[PDB]
Amino acid sequence: EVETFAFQAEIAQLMSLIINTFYSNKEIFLRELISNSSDALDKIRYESLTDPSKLDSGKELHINLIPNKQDRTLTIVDTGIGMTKADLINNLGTIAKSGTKAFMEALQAGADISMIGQFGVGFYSAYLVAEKVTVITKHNDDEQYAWESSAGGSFTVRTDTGEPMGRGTKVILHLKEDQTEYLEERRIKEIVKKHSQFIGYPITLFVEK
Ligand SMILES: CNc1ncnc2[nH]cnc12
Repeated sequence: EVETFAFQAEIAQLMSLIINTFYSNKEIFLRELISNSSDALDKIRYESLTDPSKLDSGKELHINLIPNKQDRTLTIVDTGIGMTKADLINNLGTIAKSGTKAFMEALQAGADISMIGQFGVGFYSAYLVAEKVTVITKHNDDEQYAWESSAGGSFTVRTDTGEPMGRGTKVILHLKEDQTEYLEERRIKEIVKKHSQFIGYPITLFVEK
């Protein structure tokens, strides 16, 4: 069964902005999503310090980038803490209502879209380059869920029946037709080296057939 939810008004407004503002420096989406994955990895690492059984669902802590030119998707996988159903519904574990307010005021006071991550809502930068985003996640305390939104004011949550993940989060970006440069291995490596050079977890860029 699929449950459909309305976004809180502030988040709908953040998304509509991101989608409809002119802003050429779109590559920052990948920095923000890698940063989110790094934070999720830090969280499960910290919990495992006093309860090593937290890593029974997977001891490897890493980030994988998977381009797929056939489906026009870029997938970011981490083996971090994952999200419960409650986390998903509550704006993917963010304080997005208050963060959106602070971000929109910073914009009028001379901030630009690339500072989105400082306000805790960097996930939504995915919509600079994606027509739809699918999030598959598994937390130790819950089942595997799929979240999906094409913007337009709603999101869906369902129990995921695909391949089990163990623990972590898979963010699947369905790229806009004119944003396929982010499927190119050269372009991805340029962005990672420019913006994510000092992330403290291995980042593997998968190759295509
Ligand atoms: C966006 N919120 C997230 N929460 C937990 N783990 C993640 N991995 C990537 N994004 C997240």
